[PDB]
Amino acid sequence: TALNYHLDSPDNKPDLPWEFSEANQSKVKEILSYYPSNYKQSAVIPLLDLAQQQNGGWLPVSAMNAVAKVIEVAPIRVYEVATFYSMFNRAKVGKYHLLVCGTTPCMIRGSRDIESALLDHLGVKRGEVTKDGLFSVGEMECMGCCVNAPMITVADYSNGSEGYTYNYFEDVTPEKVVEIVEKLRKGEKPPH
Amino acid sequence: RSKKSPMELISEVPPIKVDGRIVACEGDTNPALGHPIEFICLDLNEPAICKYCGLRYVQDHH
Amino acid sequence: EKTHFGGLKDEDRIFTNLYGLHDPFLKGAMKRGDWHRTKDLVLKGTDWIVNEMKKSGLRGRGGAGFPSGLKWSFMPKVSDGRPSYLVVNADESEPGTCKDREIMRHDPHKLLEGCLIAGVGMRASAAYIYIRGEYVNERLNLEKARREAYAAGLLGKNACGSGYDFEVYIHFGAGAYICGEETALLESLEGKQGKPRLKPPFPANAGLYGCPTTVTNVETVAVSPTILRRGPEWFSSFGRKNNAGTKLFCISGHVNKPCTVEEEMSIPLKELIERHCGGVRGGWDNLLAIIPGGSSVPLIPKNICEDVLMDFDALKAVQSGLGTAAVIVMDKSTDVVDAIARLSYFYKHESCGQCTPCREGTGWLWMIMERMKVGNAKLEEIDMLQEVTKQIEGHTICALGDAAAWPVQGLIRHFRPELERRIRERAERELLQA
Amino acid sequence: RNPVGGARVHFSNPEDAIEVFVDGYAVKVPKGFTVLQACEVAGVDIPRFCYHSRLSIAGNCRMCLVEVEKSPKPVASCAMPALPGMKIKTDTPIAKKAREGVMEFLLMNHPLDCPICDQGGECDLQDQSMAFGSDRGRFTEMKRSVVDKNLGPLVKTVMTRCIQCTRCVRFASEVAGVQDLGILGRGSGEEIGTYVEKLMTSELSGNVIDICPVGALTSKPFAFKARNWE
Amino acid sequence: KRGEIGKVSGIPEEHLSRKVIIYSPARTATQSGSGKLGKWKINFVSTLKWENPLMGWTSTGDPYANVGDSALAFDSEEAAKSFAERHGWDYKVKKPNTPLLKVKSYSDNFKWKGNPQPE
Amino acid sequence: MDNQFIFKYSWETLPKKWVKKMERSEHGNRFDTNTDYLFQLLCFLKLHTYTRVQVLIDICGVDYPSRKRRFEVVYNLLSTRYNSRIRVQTSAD
Ligand SMILES: Cc1cc2nc3c(=O)[nH]c(=O)nc-3n(C[C@H](O)[C@H](O)[C@H](O)COP(=O)(O)O)c2cc1C
Ligand code: SF4
Ligand code: SF4
Ligand code: SF4
Ligand code: FES
Ligand code: FES
Ligand SMILES: [Zn+2]
Repeated sequence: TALNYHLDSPDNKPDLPWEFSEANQSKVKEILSYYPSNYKQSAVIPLLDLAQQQNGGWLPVSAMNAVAKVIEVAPIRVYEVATFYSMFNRAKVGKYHLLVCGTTPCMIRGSRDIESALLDHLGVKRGEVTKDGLFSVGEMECMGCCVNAPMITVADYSNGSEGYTYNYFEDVTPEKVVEIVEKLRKGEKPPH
Repeated sequence: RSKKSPMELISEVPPIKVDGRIVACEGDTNPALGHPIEFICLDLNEPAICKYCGLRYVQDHH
Repeated sequence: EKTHFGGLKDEDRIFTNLYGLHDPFLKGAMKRGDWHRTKDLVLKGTDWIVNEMKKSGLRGRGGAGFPSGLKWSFMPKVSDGRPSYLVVNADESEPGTCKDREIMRHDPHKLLEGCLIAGVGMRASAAYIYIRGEYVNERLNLEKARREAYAAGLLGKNACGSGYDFEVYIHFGAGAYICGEETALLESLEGKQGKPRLKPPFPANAGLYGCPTTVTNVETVAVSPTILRRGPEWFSSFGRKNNAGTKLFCISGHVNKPCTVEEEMSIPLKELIERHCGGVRGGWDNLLAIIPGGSSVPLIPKNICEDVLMDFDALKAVQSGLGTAAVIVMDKSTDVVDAIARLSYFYKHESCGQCTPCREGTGWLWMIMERMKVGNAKLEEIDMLQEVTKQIEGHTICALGDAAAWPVQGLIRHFRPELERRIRERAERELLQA
Repeated sequence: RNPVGGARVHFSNPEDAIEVFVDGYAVKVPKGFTVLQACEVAGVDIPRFCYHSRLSIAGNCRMCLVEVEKSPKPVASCAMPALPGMKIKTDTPIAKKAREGVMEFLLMNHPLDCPICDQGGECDLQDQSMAFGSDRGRFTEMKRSVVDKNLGPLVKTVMTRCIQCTRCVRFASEVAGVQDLGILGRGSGEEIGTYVEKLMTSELSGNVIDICPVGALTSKPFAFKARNWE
Repeated sequence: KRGEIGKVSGIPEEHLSRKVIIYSPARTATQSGSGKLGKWKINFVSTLKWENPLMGWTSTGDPYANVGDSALAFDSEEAAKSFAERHGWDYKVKKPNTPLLKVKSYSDNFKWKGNPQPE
Repeated sequence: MDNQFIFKYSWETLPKKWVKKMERSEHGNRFDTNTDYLFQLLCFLKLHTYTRVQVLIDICGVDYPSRKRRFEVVYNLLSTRYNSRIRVQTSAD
């Protein structure tokens, strides 16, 4: 469910107040320091990624306005950036965002086999969170030489901007992927 | 009956149920005897009204 | 030699620690020959570096093929108030290629040295490295290496003990293939959508922040320091005329134990396939097809992949150039139409939809080839596909449109009879069942 | 020849006037004056969809392509600056097949709602399609569609019939002075809108009606009232 | 002045004293093409057009309601002026407004935007 | 006779002062002459042996309200014997 319009929802609406955390404020200043003062708009990508990490994996309309105020641009110029790049979710995602098999360098080896197991182990369609806001399934892009056709990808949004982690796992198996899901259920992380 | 103008007569037809993001409306079942084909993106929760016929299409799923 | 340009001695390789057998931080790089009296290397001035790069004949990697000396010489010699920048295209998109993430995972200090050398050879006040968004661990490791170099006085004000100043910043994308383009890179780094700009305003005159800049591949700058230290003449020995050097090959596909070794430039394809990465699965007898380099180039069939040299010009004469140098072989056990259809879908997915021919033409290509994947099309649709690809090619803003038209043309030119076979057999089935 | 539309060329520097061959007829134009403007001076009218003389130059829609003797690829005449001694070619098979090829792509996803388009009689898309286009039509598969989002009481929008020429975006960003309209999305399926419920609240906000070539943005008070010919 | 041709034209004499306007119609804003420019027309002001009180049809009593539009187009201002002068009409020439071509460059989109000086 | 043969012969045979303007095309051979030489030109075309124009098809008229000679009368002619069609037009006021 990838849309280019809001249709204000009680979960995300412009009137809600969104502010950067005090720990993240130093990171915000460090990010802004990397570019000239007049060209503050350049920090839009790092600022948006940091805001997505802090919230818990999704980017509401209020965070976009907060970033726009931080870099002092019109909020539409941040909506365009957020919509263009396939890394800002803009839709609520559980603490963990599972990513599913990739493109044709990998689909030659049989990428599209491991897709249904993740869905029916949790009983949620793609882009839909489980009953509790922990797991979700989305699409990914291969990093490069994808020799192991079944790969999975996780994003640690549970801790927030501090414990954020983006790991890629190779040689995934239908029972192995269930093992990783169960391992992430309790809280401990799998080895990559 | 003739007391019902098409304005208030086309609104009594229930919206069509269809799966998918878009649907093609041709008017009559024969394409040559209908209107030009009109693909409408029925993504909003309100039914999407064809501009030629006035028929309303809504998404059964979700 | 000249009779065969195949095989390194494992001591002439310049990308040591490529397999991650040792520490990639400052200590390991220092013990491996990095930051070796670089102040002496940079004190000869900008002109000497440019002349040495011109002498070495270092063809620009990343698929461009433009000589690095000519590209570096394009930067202005005098600063008219506008400082000059340097952007390293570390965005390793176009999957099937994993050389850049391996370079930045194991040799970050080599990249920092290369960018500093480039910023000495081009009058750049600061340099930006644009890491692909998916490379989070790689970005963190390279940030740690960058701050290690900063703590050692290797960067910042008074870099390497000389009067030259260099600031190296880190920028990361958010998952867009088009961001890897030369200009969409600058557009994204400027804080807006990554959509390429028109060419006549060249980056040498108006690039990053409206200031002159030069975009070079991370692989091309990583070999910059070792070329100067080991000597430009040594580098020119590996390969053939005007296109000599060493190229990284990310072999993959239907082969056993695919390697990512670095070898000579004009490596024969047969030797490369059958020497390092075992052999093609099922033996060389099947060898249905092979893509030399990245997927943005036309396909080469079985007949003409023999006795072919993995050079820019040698491959270009075959109407299939060399891009990122990551071959994908296909055995006869798999069909070629499905792979090209999925490739066309990938190109449709990542197109930034700016100019009309790429925004609509890629979708049309995907639709037509999805239709013919099951053969549900007329026989004349092949000429229609050829005309559509011709219309797309050459009328776009950037080279992604050509990069999406080329695979279809390659499939049509070399593997046409499969299309007629599928269409005819589906027609026979249709007439047989009512 | 005389300039098309009676356009006046202001030579701020009499010494600097590069001479170019638009189609074999040499004309003199000052520094700048991108290839499109040079042809405009020489009385040659070139198709255009994204180029407005009042806004910033953008290179999309690839419709003003021409052929230059020293150019491998056809160049975007609306963006490439003039250079001394160019041999431009407009009525050439390359520069023509370019135009039909581009306009086929423009029309492949356009909706079939001409009889109900409020800009039926004055649409640049169909007027140029009649002249600079192929009559056959090849596309047969399913087109795309975009839902219509309300903005303003006086700007009726049907974004299904919107070629992404970004002319409205540039107008709102530069001339109007209020940044509410932008381009959203990537690839085939990018939309243009405010991304929120806001409406265009600007004093000179009704000029997006005329500046948009196709009938995507049309005035709401004049909805279906009359055709241009009457 | 010099209404001899007007006298011999045979048209009702009361229509020889009409005030007319001579102009070149400008390019429409809704279109970008300039294929309808450079042609001059005489504009008889056919203001009076009431509404038929049977079906709402637009009635008129002015013989010159659409002459200047449907026909009678001149290739130059001098021809139209001479025509109105020959037919003895009190013409009033309105000069057209022409666009002024200015130096426009693609690179002007991407300016240095100065130096981040304190302010 | 062939259309180009009429062109060549008539242009060579005719007195030079009679024809101000003359045109050759597939649409039709045209002789634009002055207003006072029209009678003489028609008489020559009617009686000459090679160009025996015996029947006059029609006398047309075109109004050009943008030139000094506003009207233009067109004489369509036909040579039954030689199976040719010539057109003579002049300017009026
Ligand atoms: C659509 C497109 C995508 C590209 N992606 C990459 C990329 O991911 N990595 C890369 O190094 N070059 C990529 N390039 C080539 C760039 O132009 C190149 O990075 C830049 O020109 C520097 O080339 P050089 O190393 O020869 O100097 C891409 C080019 C195009 C047209
Ligand atoms: S060709 Fe495709 S990728 Fe390149 S600018 Fe145009 S739309 Fe974008
Ligand atoms: S915008 Fe033009 S082409 Fe499109 S429907 Fe309206 S009149 Fe037809
Ligand atoms: S809405 Fe109109 S002006 Fe804006 S991009 Fe679409 S066609 Fe162009
Ligand atoms: S992209 Fe999925 S296996 Fe590589
Ligand atoms: S009008 Fe020039 S590229 Fe669109
Ligand atoms: Zn309908």
